Order: sequence, then structure tokens, then C-alpha cells
Amino acid sequence: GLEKDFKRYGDALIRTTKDFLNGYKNDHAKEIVDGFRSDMSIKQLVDLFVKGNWSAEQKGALAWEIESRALKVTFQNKSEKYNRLFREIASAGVVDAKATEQLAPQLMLLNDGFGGRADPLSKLVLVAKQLENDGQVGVARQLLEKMYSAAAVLSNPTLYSDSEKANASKLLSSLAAIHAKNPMHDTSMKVWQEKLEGKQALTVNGVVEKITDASANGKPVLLELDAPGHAMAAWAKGSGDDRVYGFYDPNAGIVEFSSAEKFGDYLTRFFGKSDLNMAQSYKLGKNDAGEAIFNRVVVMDGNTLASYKPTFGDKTTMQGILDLPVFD
Amino acid sequence: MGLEKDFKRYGDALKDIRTTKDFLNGYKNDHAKEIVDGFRSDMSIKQLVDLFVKGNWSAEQKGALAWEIESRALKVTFQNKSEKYNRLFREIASAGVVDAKATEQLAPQLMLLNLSNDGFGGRADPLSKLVLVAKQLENDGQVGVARQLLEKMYSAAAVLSNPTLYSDSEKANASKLLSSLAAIHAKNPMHDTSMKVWQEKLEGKQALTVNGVVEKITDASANGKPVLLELDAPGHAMAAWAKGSGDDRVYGFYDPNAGIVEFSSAEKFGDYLTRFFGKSDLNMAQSYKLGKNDAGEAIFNRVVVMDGNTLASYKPTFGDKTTMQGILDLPVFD
Ligand SMILES: [Cl-]
Ligand SMILES: [Cl-]
Ligand SMILES: [Cl-]
Ligand SMILES: [Cl-]
Ligand SMILES: [Cl-]
Ligand SMILES: [Cl-]
Ligand SMILES: [Cl-]
Ligand SMILES: [Cl-]
Ligand SMILES: [Cl-]
Ligand SMILES: [Cl-]
Repeated sequence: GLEKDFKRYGDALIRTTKDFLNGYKNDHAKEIVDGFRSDMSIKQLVDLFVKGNWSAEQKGALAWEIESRALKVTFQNKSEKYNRLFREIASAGVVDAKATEQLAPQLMLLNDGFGGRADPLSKLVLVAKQLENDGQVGVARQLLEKMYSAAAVLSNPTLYSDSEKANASKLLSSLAAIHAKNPMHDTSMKVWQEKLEGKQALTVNGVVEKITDASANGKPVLLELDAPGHAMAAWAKGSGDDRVYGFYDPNAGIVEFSSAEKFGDYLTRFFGKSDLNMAQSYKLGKNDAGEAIFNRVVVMDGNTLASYKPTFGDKTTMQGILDLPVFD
Repeated sequence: MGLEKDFKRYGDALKDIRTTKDFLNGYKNDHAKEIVDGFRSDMSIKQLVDLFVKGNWSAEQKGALAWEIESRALKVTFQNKSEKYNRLFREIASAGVVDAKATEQLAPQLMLLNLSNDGFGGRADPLSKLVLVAKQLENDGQVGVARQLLEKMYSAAAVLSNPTLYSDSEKANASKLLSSLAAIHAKNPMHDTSMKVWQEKLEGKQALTVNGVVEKITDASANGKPVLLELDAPGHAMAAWAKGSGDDRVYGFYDPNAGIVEFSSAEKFGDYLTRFFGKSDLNMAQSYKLGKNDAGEAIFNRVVVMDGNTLASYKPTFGDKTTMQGILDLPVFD
């Protein structure tokens, strides 16, 4: 009978006064509400609230003890059988556009192919964040969705139109072009601002400071984190509450945070011995202090990299590749 | 290892023929072994490029070798992400103050839980309805209204569990949103007589099976109009819907356990729902204790064909002018 207990409570009401809201907290009723016990039932708590003269802060204390129990909504990881059924349906036969949106974020990429280091992906993810900072939306999440769609079209071409087979080959052949002609070696334009290696190499903390620097509010920070035969990306984009700090790894996929503190906690624990110890798994060397350092950290120039053309003769730019379609 | 030099020689041998319908028709699997003389399905990428460069081929013949080469050289394999990466993300996102951007990635991985006699019923009575209003609004142009409902509920619950980490304005918004779900349960819109939020109530001899729900949701006669169904099982409410038009039309299902699932394909939607309730896979029909029709087929105690427009304009709390659509726009942070 929690429904009848919540109606009598709601009718007994002040819920917007700063005197009430200050009392609306946990472990506070046991110190200002005479006749309160943390083993009481919702029914007993409502009886104590109605039968009794209370102050503004005192009504807020009981309000929290009542609402924290009556309006409680608990969350928990979804059971594996629901995820297994969704992946089985979404990965079967013809590619499902809407299903791929929900499936892409749960997958990881593997190796032959092109690079095997994810050379072109870390770069395209950085261009995508340059474009997202400038207003576009979900450019990086759609890059993974399109790659998954292109691969599916290339594996079962008999299930797609000639237009779709042409789009899939063009997108995948474009990733191979970025690897064949690495923009880092181009001499007509400099796609990088700085190339921190050797005695200038950065640690995970160095990358975190560069990404979370509060002086970059509104401007994008685009870094390519290079480890032996394994390339990753880190970035910052947006402004104010919309500013986001992210990290990309072919294994973990794309991870973003609104909090600079959570981003720093994630990256430190990702590479640190305290948790995943990825720094030693990707075989990072150490500086004279014994701190893990990246073989190279490239501070990219989003604008120059976005305008780079991987295939000579063709006018398709990096930004152009992120807009290449797969389906009509 | 020298696959990069083999792809450059290949790309140069095509200078467009890659966009001619004669080339694309030949660009298929199991087709080169029947039109390309001197082809063996045991050849290496290097041998395939040699056969492509050294040899005069037709439009369809270049497409066959192109597929055999690209299907191997441009191959990208996918796999489930390791659980340790998801565990690290959940640990960071669930610590201290709620992270707006992290909640966007976390919400879709969670499921909802509550009391048997909770402050809004242990059947998800108000959620199935709010999800249907959200789909009514999404059909009309709004975006991610249902995904943000779960993100806000997660944020409200977090604020209610750790109020000392949020402002008075935030604690007031969290209590207002959660108290609104309790209002929808206290005053069930299905019993309102000032407005009819439902079009039909299929029950008894008119009860639908899982296949019946699939036909109603995927029915091509709904053009670009929204189909909003509430699937009622003993003490457990779910939702099913169709929204959008053309390539954008989507078929979805909501269950507090499975969360929100959507498909562009009517066939995949049907395969998902059939296997969700069927004994062949999850067997949820027997878990939610569904009854059976004279044919022994599992049926829902009731399927409500909702009227998105009327339900969206319904006011759960009397005296207050907040509508169902208004609840989906209630804020949590400021
Ligand atoms: Cl065929
Ligand atoms: Cl912060
Ligand atoms: Cl597309
Ligand atoms: Cl020809
Ligand atoms: Cl866990
Ligand atoms: Cl405050
Ligand atoms: Cl009812
Ligand atoms: Cl049937
Ligand atoms: Cl969900
Ligand atoms: Cl919000």
C-alpha cells in the first residue's frame, strides 16, 4: 500500500523554499527529527510526517527519507542474454541501419588489411572531432557504423545494389589510401603542430594535462598517441558544459567524458598498473623517472589534416572521406 | 606483409571503370572462378594482383578479380569488446557527480529495477506510456526523446541517492521528475473519461500473439504514421512501436529488462520479438506468464493501440498543467 502512503504525503504539502531543500539530504533526519529510526517503513515515515508539527528543514529531512525510498529507481547492467539476442539479429543477413547504431559501440576492430596499427582510424577520428567542434554531430560514431556497413557489404555483395557495393569499396579503399600515403610524410602541407618524442616524449599525465587544459575552452585539442605497432587518439572539443574529453583505441573503442577529472581517472587507470596496465601491454618505454611514455604524441592541426587528400589525382579530402555514404 | 605495394599496383591498374554497371555486376563472390581463366580460390593477394595487371579483362571480369582482391585486402573484422573495458568505463561513470556525456554511453547498457508495490507500480506502467509519447514526438521531428528519458531518470536517481553532491535546484528537479512517474501511476490515463488516450483494447477472443503484434507494428498500411502499442502481461507492461517514413522508418520494442531496441528492418524486428518470447531462445512469454489462445499460442493479456496525440496532451497531476510531453522535457541539471 505504498500508493495510498504517497497520496497522503503529497497532500500534506514549501518544496521549493531554500529552508526545505537544505534539510532535503541523507543522514540528517536522525539528528533533527525527534522520534525517527532508520529502520522505519515508508508507512511509518509518512505517519511521523503527517502526525507532527515540523519546521521547513525538518519537513525536508523526512521528505528525503520518504522520497529516497518511495521514488527509488535502481539501475544495473543488462543481462548478457538480452545483448546476445540483439547482436545475433543485428549481425545477421542484410545490414540494419538503425540496429548498426546500437551495435557499433559494442564492437572492437581487429588487424593484413591496412596498417594493423589503426594508422588511418586514429587520424580520421581526430578529423571527425575537428568537424564536431565546428558543429557537425556524431561524425566519429558514424565512421565506425559506416566501416561496419562497408565490411558487411564487401562480405555479402549479392545482398546489395551496385551503388552500395561502389560506396563500400570507395570508403574501405580510402582507409587503405591514408595508409599508403601517410599524411605525416607530406611536404606540401604540415598536418601536425608538434611531434613529442625522445626527451620530449609525454607520459599519460602529460597527455591528460594537454587534453584537459582549461585555456583551450572552445578550441579542439587533437592528439595521436603512438605505441609500438598500435595507434590511439585523444581529444577535447566543444565549449562550457558541452566540452567533452575523449579517447579512442581499437580495443576499447570511443570513450568520452564531460568531466576532465573522470577523463584523467580513466586514462591513468587504463595505462596504469593499478588497473588495466595497458601501458605495459602496448609495450611503452619509460622516461628517466621510470614513468611510461608514448613512442610519439602528435599534436595535430585539425584544419590542415581535414583538407589533406590521401589519393593523388582524386579531390576527396579526409573530411570528404568522413562524409562518404554507404547506403542511399 | 607486402600487401601495401600490392594494393598500389592494383589501384594504378584502374586509371571511372569502378562505377560502370558492367564492372559492379561482376563485383560479387563465387563469380571469378567462372569468368576469369587462370583463377584459383587458393591464390594469395599478390598472385591475384599479378593476374589482374598481367592480363586483358572485360568490365565484368575486372569486377570479379576486384572483389576477390578487395574482399581480402580491405577486410575489416569486428568482435565483442572485452568486458574489462566496459567495467572500467562503468566504474568511472558511476563514481561521484553524474557525468552528462558519460551517461549518454552508460544509459543504453543499464536496465531498470524497483519494488513489487513501488511508488509507480512494479509493472513499468508509466514508462511504457512515456516511451510511446516519446516515439510520437520523435515521429513528429524531435530526436532522442526516449534515450534522454532514461538518461534523466538515471540522473534523477543518482541525485536522490547522493543529494549532498548537487544544488537545491537539482534536488528539486530530480524529485519533480520521479514524482511525475508516480503521478502517471496514481492517475492511470487509461481510466480518464475526459479524453480517450487509446484507439483499441485487443483482449479476450481478440487478444494478439507475438506474431499478431509484429504484423500490427510492421503493417505497411501505416505509411509515415506512428504505431504505438502497450503490451500488457500479468504485472508487467512493455511497449512496441513504428515511427518515421521510408528508409527512416524504425520498428522498436521496450522492456525494463531488455531496454529500448529498434530496427530499420521489419524482418529483423519480427525475428527479435519471436525469439524474445519464443521457447527457441529467451522464452520470455513463459517468464512473464503469458496465457495461451485456443491454438496454444502465447497471447498478451491486453494490447492497447494508443493515440500518441491524445496521450501526449494528458495531464497526470490534476490542477498542474504539466502534460506527458511536458514530463519528457522536465530538466534535471542547470
Ligand atoms: Cl548471383
Ligand atoms: Cl570536472
Ligand atoms: Cl549511409
Ligand atoms: Cl569492356
Ligand atoms: Cl562489474
Ligand atoms: Cl544551491
Ligand atoms: Cl489498466
Ligand atoms: Cl498468429
Ligand atoms: Cl535501453
Ligand atoms: Cl538534463
